[PDB]
Order: sequence, then C-alpha cells, then structure tokens
Amino acid sequence: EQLPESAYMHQLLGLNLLFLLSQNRVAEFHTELERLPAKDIQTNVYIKHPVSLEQYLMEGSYNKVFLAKGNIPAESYTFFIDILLDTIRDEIAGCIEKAYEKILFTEATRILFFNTPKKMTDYAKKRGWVLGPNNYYSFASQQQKPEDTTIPSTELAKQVIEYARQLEMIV
Amino acid sequence: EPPPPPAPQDVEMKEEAATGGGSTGEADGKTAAAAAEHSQRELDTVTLEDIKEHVKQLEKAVSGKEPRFVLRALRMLPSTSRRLNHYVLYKAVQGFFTSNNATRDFLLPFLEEPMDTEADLQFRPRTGKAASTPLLPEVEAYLQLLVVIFMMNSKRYKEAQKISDDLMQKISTQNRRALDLVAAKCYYYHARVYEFLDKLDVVRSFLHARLRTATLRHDADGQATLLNLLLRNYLHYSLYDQAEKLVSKSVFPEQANNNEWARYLYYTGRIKAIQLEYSEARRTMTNALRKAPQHTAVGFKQTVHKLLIVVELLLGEIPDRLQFRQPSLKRSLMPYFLLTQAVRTGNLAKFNQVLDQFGEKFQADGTYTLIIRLRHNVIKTGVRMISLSYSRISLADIAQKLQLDSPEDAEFIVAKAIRDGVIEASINHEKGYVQSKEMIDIYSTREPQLAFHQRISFCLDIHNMSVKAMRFP
Amino acid sequence: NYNKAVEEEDKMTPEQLAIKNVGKQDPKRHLEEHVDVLMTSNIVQCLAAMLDTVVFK
Amino acid sequence: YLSKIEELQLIVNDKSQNLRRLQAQRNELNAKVRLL
Amino acid sequence: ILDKKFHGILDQGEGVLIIFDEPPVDKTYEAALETIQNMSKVVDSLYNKAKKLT
Amino acid sequence: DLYSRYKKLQQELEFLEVQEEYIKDEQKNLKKEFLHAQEEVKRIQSIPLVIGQFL
Amino acid sequence: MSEKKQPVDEDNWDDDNVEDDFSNQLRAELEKHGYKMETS
Amino acid sequence: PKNPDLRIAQLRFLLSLPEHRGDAAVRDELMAAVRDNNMAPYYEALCKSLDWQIDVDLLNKMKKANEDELKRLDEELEDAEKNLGESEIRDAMMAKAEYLCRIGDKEGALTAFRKTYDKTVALGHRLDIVFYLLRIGLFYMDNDLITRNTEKAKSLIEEGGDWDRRNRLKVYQGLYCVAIRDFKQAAELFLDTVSTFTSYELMDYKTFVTYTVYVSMIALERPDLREKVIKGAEILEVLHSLPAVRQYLFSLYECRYSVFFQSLAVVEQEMKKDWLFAPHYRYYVREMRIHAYSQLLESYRSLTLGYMAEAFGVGVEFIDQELSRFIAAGRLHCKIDKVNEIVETNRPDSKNWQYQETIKKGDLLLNRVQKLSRVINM
Repeated sequence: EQLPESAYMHQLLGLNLLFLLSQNRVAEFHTELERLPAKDIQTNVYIKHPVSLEQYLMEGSYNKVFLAKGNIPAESYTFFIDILLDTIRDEIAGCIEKAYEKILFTEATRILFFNTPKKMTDYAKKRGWVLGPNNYYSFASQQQKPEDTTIPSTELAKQVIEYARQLEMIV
Repeated sequence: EPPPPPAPQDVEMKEEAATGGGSTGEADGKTAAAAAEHSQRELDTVTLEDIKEHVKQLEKAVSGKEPRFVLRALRMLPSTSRRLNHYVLYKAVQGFFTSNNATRDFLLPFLEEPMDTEADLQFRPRTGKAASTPLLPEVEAYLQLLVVIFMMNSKRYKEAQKISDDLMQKISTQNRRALDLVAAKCYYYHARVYEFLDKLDVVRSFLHARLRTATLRHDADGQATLLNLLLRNYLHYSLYDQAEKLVSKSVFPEQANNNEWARYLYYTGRIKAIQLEYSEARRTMTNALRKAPQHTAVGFKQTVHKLLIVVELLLGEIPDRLQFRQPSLKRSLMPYFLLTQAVRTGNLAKFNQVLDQFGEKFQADGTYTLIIRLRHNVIKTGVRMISLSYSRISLADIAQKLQLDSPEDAEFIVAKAIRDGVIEASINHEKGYVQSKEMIDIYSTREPQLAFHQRISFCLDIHNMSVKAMRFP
Repeated sequence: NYNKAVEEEDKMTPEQLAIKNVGKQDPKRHLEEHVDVLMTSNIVQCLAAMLDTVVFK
Repeated sequence: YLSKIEELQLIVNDKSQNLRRLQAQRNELNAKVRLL
Repeated sequence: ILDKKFHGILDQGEGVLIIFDEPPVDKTYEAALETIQNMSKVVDSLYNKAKKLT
Repeated sequence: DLYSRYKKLQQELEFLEVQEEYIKDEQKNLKKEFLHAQEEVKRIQSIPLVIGQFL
Repeated sequence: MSEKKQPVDEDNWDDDNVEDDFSNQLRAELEKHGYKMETS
Repeated sequence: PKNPDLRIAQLRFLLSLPEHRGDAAVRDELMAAVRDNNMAPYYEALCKSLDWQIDVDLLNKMKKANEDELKRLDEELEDAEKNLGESEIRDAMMAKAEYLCRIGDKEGALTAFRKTYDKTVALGHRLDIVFYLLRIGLFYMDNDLITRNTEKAKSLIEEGGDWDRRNRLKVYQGLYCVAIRDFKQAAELFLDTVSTFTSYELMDYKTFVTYTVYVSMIALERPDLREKVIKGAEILEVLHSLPAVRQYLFSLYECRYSVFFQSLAVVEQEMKKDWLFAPHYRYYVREMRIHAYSQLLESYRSLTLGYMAEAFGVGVEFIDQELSRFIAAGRLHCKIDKVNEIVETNRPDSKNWQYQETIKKGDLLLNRVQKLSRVINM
C-alpha cells in the first residue's frame, strides 16, 4: 500500500464502478463495495453520487438520470451513462409495453425523448406491435390461458418409475 | 499449596495413559478409518484443557511437566512405559526436589528433544501432542511478545510432524486422519499466532498446498477444515477467493462433525449474503442456525444468529425475533430488536434514527450493504403490507399516503413489484387510476400436487438417509 | 380406514419405550401393512390414474 | 510411488467391507424369521 | 345466515344462492390428528436419542 | 515388498464385491419365500370355523 | 469443537407478537373508537 | 386471614392505574394501615407511595403491637416446646406466623412454608401455603411465587380428588393462565361454577361469575357459546344480578353493529379495573372485535363497508384502518376494497389451508431429528 498518491486515485474507482454497474454485474458491484469498503462513503463524491445513483435505480429510476448527467464536472462518466441509457432504453422496451394495458403518445413522448425519432418508433415496432394514431395499446398478450393438459400426469409417473427403483435398490 | 499437587497428577495421567496406550491399540488395530476412540476423546479433553489447568498453568511451584515428558521422548520396549511412570513419580519436583522451571527458556532444546531422543516408533500423535500442547495452551498467556515465533516454532515441529506424516510411513498410517484433526486445530493456532499481528503468508500457499496434500489421496476431514480456513480468513482479508472456489467447488463425501458442517454452511451462507442470492441462503443459514445448538453461555449462537438474519430481514419478510432474545444480547443490542420493530412499521424517521444513531453498532455490523436497499425494503414492506391488505387500491391512496409526491413514482414501485411478481396490479394510464386487482384460483387444483414432488422427494431422500444410517453398524 | 385405525395403536407404544434395556418387555413391530399395503395401494391406483393417458393416447 | 499408494487407497476399501459384513448380517436377518 | 346456517352462502347474481358442500374430507383430518401426536412421539423419543449418546 | 500387497487385497476386494452383489438378491428372494409363507399362514382360515370359547 | 471464529467476535416474551400491534399502533384505541359515538 | 390483605393487594392495584393522584393512595392507605397489625401494607407502600411524616404515635404503636405479638410468640412456642403432640410449635405458630407474613415481609417463607411443610402429610396446610404464595403473588404481582405454589401443589395433585379446594386450584391456575395471554384453560377450569360456593379465599362469588363469563365469552365457539352462556341453568341468576353483563352477552349474541360497541364500551370500562388483567386490556378488546367480525363476515359475500358504517356508528374512515390492521395482522381473511367496495370472504379451511402444517412440522421437528440423524460418524 506504501505508494505515492495520484490525483485520479478514487475517481478511477468511480469510473470502474460506473462501467461495472452499466455492464449489469452485481457481484462485481458488491466486490466493488467490498474491495475497499470503508473509504467509499465520505470521500470521492464520484463514488457516493454513483452509489446513491444505484439507490435511485433501486427506488425511483427514470427520474434522476438526466438530473445526474447534469452533475458530472469530470467528463468521463457520461460515456458510461450512455451505456446506462442503453440499459434504460432496453428496459423501456421491456417495461412500458407488453406488461401494461395501453399508454397514449405523450407518455412515450416524455419518457422516450426527441418526441418522434426512428428510435421510439424502433421501440414501438420492437415490441412486435403496430401503433395507431395517438395511442400505444399493449394488447394481444398472454394467449389461450395455457395449462399443460396432462403431461405432468405422465412424466411424474415417470418419476414414480425411479421411485419404484428406490423401492428396488433397497432389498 | 498442598491442593495443587494432586489434581494435575490425576487428570494429566488419565489424559496420556488413555491417549498413548489406546493410540497404540488404535494403530495396531491394523485398519481403522473411523474408530479413533482416544483421538476424539483427547480432543474432547484438550478443548477441556483450554478450560482446565493446562500442561502447567504455572501452577504455583515451578510448572514442571515441560521439563518432564519430552525428555527421553522415546517409546522403546515397554520399559519406556516405566519411563512415563518415572514421569509420574517425578511430578513432585515441585514439592519434593529442587524446582526447575524450563518454560519459554529451555523449551527450544525441548522442542529439539523429540528428535534428540531416538527413532519414533510410528506413534506421531504423542509427538503431535508434544508439538501442540506445550505452547498452544500458552496462547492463553495472551502476551504474544517474542513467544509468537516460539509458538510458531512449536508449529514448525508440527511441520516436522507433517514431514514424518506424509513423508514417512508409506503404508497406510491412518493416524494421518488423526493428525489432520490435530493439524487443523493447530492451523487455527497458526491463526491465533499470525492473525494477532500478521497474515499467514506461509499458510496462504501452504493452505493451498495442504489442500494439495489432502485433496484426494488422503483427504478426510482435512478438506473442510482447510476450507473453513479458506472461507474464514478470506473474509476479512478480501474476496473473490469465494469466486476462486467457483470453478473447483468440492465438498466432503460424507458430512463431518455436526458443529463443523453447521459452521461451514454458516460461512458459505454468509458469503451468499454479500452475493445477494437470497434463495439458497435462507435454508442453508436456517440449517446452520438450528444445527449448532451448543455454545458458551456468553453467547456465540446469538452471534451466529445476529450476523445471520440480516439478509433474512433483507428478504422482504422475516419472522419476529421473539424466539431469540437473550438478556446479555439485550444489553449488547447485537441484531437490534428495534430494527426489526421498524421493519414491521412503515416508519422512516425512527428507522433512519436507528441508522444514524446506531452507526456505532453498524461498525460491529460491517454489512453496510443492508441499508441502501433496506430503506428500499422499508418502502417495499409498506407497499407489500398495503397491497396485501387491500383488494383494489389506487395511486391516489398509496402514492401520497406513503408521500411518494406523485403517481408515477408509485407506478415505478408497483412496476418493480410486478417485476418481482408480488402484486398482480394494473395501471389505468388514462385518468390516473391504479386499477389494481387480484388473481384467482388459489384452490389446490394444480399447485400442491406439484409441490408434493418436493415434499415426497424430501421424504424419500430421508428414507435413503435412514437407509445409509442403517448401513453403518 | 384400514390404515389409520391401526396406525394410532401403532404409535401408542413410544409412550412406553424407555431405557434399562431388558427392564421393559413388549417389543412388537408396528410398520407392518402400512409400508406395503400403502405401497401396493397407492402405486397401483396412481397407475390407475395413468390408465387414461396410457389407453387414451 | 505409483502402486505404493494405490494399494493404500485400496486398503481404505476395507471400510467398504464393513458395509458388506452389514449386508451379510441383513441376509442373516430374516433367515431365522423364514426358518420360524 | 349470520347466526345460524344451512350452508346458505350469499350470491347476489346467481338466483339459487348456491348451497353446495363436501362433508367427508376426514382422510386429511385423521392423518393430521395422527401427525399431531406423532411429532410428540418423536419429541418423547428425542430424550432417549440425546441421552444415550452423551 | 509392495507388489504382493495389491495382489492379495485387490482379489479380496473383487471377491467381496462379488458376494456384496449376491447377498442383495439373496435378501430379495427371501421376501418372496416369506410371501409364500404368508399365504400359507392366511389359508388356515377360509371355508370352516368351529366356534368355541376361551377357557 | 465449539468456537473456531466466535470467541474473538409467562412473561411478555410471547405477548411481543400482538405487542408489535400495541406499540406502533392503537394506544389511544377507545379514546377514538369510544368517541365515535359523538364525534360523528 | 386471606381476603382483608388480599383486598389491600387489590388496593395495591388501586395504586397501580391511578398514578397521578397521591390522595386516593393515602386515604385507604391509612385505613388499611391502621387495621389489624399490618406492617408490610404500609412498608412496601412506604417503599412505593408517599413516605411518613412520623410514625411514633402513628404506626410505632402498631410496631409496639407487633412487639406484643412477638413476645406472645416467645410465650407460645416456648410453651409448645414442652408439649409433644402434633408438632404443637409449628402448628400453633404457623397460625401466628402466616399472621406474621400478613404483618411483615416474605419471612413468612421460613416461618410458614417449610415450618408446616416439614411436618405434615395433609394437603390442607400445604394448600394454605399455596394460597399464601398466591396472595403474595398478588402483593408483589409475582411471576415467581404464583408458579412456585404450583410447583409445591403438584407434589400433592398426584394423589387427590377433593370437592371445593381442588376446583379452587383449578381457579387460580386459570388466573395464572389469564394473568398473561393464556385464555382457554382458565374458562374450561372455571366452567364448573357449582362447587366453588364460598371459601375464605373468595371475593364476591358473583364477581367470580363475572370473571368466568368474561373469560368464557371467547375461547368458546358459537354452539358451545350458546349452550354455556345461553342454555346455562344456574348461571342465569348470577348474571341476572348485573344487567349489563346479560346485556353484554345478548348484545354480542344479537350480532348487531352499534350495540357491539355500546356493549364493548361497557366491557371497556370494566376491563382495566381488573388486577392482573388491566395490563392486558388491549388484545381482549380486539379479541372481542375479531370474534364479532369473524362471525359477521363469513356469511355475506356481497358486502359493502357502507352497510357496516350505516349501523356501526361511523366507519367511513373509522373502521378502515381498523379492519385493515385486522386483516393484515394475520387473521380475519377477507378483502378490503377501493370504492368498488365489495368485501370478499374465504374458505372454511376444509380443503386448502389445511394442506400446510404437515410439511410445516415435517420440516422443523423432523429436521431437528435430521440433525440427530447426521450424528452418526463424527
């Protein structure tokens, strides 16, 4: 540990944290909060603003992302919260349609910015769904009321087969 | 001064009479991988020596067993049993004769004496005891100044016993397992010698190399004693060594001592606590909790429970700790009954007062990953309590009753709840309704008959455990 | 009926189990006709529940 | 020390033989039941 | 229907106010009553268990 | 002196695996003879009975 | 065999269950439900 | 020899709930402390309530009466050490020595408990001792001695059968039960109200009737409820004395909505004024509530809370949090709704909820013996 001190000594851990959080590795997230635990709380606001930003991803995401981009004076974190914007947009693409009933065009205009790219059009067609005017239904899902008719009745008797083998292996 | 000459003459002779004279029968009972009836008995009396009146607890004359039993440490034709009887009659150097103390000064040539006396006739647990029991019951002097390397030298003569163990007797010693048991405890004395001041930089690569010499060829009890070292020292001194396991994870063939297997499952569950895998962890930490019922009255089961149930609080649900409250635990406030009291509430001021006020005890917690999502667990506990209570509720009720300042923040909370599958709600994204609802068919049509394969697989595996139990006598 | 009515008297005797090895005298087994009668019964009638999938497709 | 250790790990299979003596005891069980 | 009973549960939208039930379900009852006492027999064998070893 | 050792104990081990496989089917076939004995017990009371009373 | 890391580191005890409903809640219970007669 | 200073133990309970006053302490404090040589009922209240200006002409004349009682003890046991009979010393001095325990502290232990316990084989004197550990577990409000008298009385429960006093053992074991939240065995052992007619440890037998009906109104399902508290023959008169008790039972069995709470206000007034019951004033009240809502909510299925609040009094938001706590507390399964407002009920545990406790015990207790099963090898 007996080394001289560089100016980037903690915000390198901050950049590592930010890419490590963007890459969707949570075991890497906890070994990031465990490799040098005690010093991450007070110093380096480029740790606390990302770990409280993880808290913001935990309890209230899609509310503080751009407002957190508004506070990085050291422009090396916007490159990786572009990756976090990608994991925002895929979770929009998994979490505003095909889980709800219907949303109108202005909610997609607020959350999906630039108000008509081929990007929110890409997302609306990326659901596998055709839009109408001024609306986004989230219909045509969870078909047939599936049941798996009698196949567990068969295959669990095929499990009773090795249950009889367990009656066999003992005397 | 007349009462402390009878007692060690009694208990120490009943120790080594049984120990040596039965280990002779245990190693001339040509095959014994299980028997070891004085090995574990002497371990039951050495853990009792750590309670009791040591090799000599400087017992008010001279501490004379140390210039006694390692001189002429030579087990010849059975007149050396009479040499040990001379070491019975010579126990009154303290009371009859001139009193010579040779602890900490002449113990180093005494550490040279099992080699300075003639050839070991294949009874190493007497010499393993002579390499452990001199100075490791002197760890309880707690001074650890210039005797750190002395206790380490006693373990160097233990390493001489490893030389004579797995570099000598090349036909099936089978006290190799008894010396695994002894060497494990003295590896925890390596812990108690280095880890008071350093780390075990010998026994880092020698932890891996002692795993190497006890991997497959003569591996019995050594694997998870060394793995408890591997999974215990590699918690404070850092992690990803648990991820160094993850391509060579190997456990015992048969489960070992119940306390051992219990605390091993406790270590791996506490590692899965920081891994935030909550499914295997709850059952293995429950197994570890109920599987170690024997502890000192100062506690240590409330220690294991304290550092156990924190992620069980982090589950989103946990029973009340009204079955674990101890009065010394009440004074030491180790798992904070107030914390799980605030878990049952949807309170924020008192919960963060526990946090800010009790960061001094969060020092002893050291598991600050609890809070940054345990506040999330508080708000999830609130929405779980409310949504479990109500059939249909709207955002106008809960989104401002729990002061989320907006409908859409509670919409995101319910979105993560449906992402967790907790509630079966729906949001009317037109007027500002949570048009929530509940699913149907809670009857026993399809679900319990499929859970009965877990139930009856449990049952038949306990049948087969009963069968394997039947297989031993 | 034939199982449970015999099972309560099958479980009576651990009231009277004790120590002082020969100082107690009533060793009788109790597992009889509740292993095997239940084995044959439930396995043949779950194969009877399999008859519909065996005959029908 | 090739077979100098193979034979030792097959000396460990004497503890496999106690299971066999147990099985021989199992077959000796119910032998007097059938002879009764 | 409150105080007394004929298994007359209320439905506001059937007409028949359907009274249907299955009284013999003693298959699970008597087995549950067995397991209640069998756990006690296991507890009362646990003394022999924990005492005869050590 | 080593080569004599696994020339005894390996043969011991494979002889013991031989009889360890055999005794399982032994104890199996004993239960079939036991079921024949059960039917021999059960057929002692079918068509008659001659009521007395225990004295 | 008991230690290995750890030496370094009827009453109201059953009433605690509904007392968890008595401490955070309902301490002025019939001081409001008893006043439901005349508050409205 | 029991009931006066037991009533002063009820005066200790009078010291319990009104705390802000120091006048209702001192008035019948002096009234109970000038009567019948009672050093301890003002000695512990000297340790708890207001102290003494003096005691010289006030209460040292009663320590002088204690001196007179003590010097006639020194007369009596020295006159009984000459006599060689039915342990004349310990008998004719256990009288005055249980009276000494009435005078002073727990030295009644050494001069009563073993002083008659080391001689007799009859349960009368030992049971007087059990009753005195009961009265001193009413003095100190013990958890210890009201279990230690059970520990002493079960030494002669093992051979018995007696008409009133063993039923009184049942009574005070039930009072030990429902001194904490232990509720059904109290009522079940009180239920034989006939043979408990009058003994000199009773208070008002009518108040014994009130206590057994307060404990037997719950832990008694509706057929047993109607058969005991309605079809009870001799109970009807001793609840025809107090109107509000019979009114309470017929308002509960009437199953209205507001006379629930009128009745419940009466038993709210009643439940407090009750020693080793008043610290348990809460779960009894919501226990009455949970019995009431349970018998009222299984029958309907198209239920609105407007139909509740139209006749409970006010419940428009008043029973809202009440029923919500009652549901989410673990019990009383129905569904509370948004303004759709349909309360939806559940199953009688005939099929579904029954299917759990089997594996709930075959996990836990059978897993303890899984641990003991894994005690084979090492």
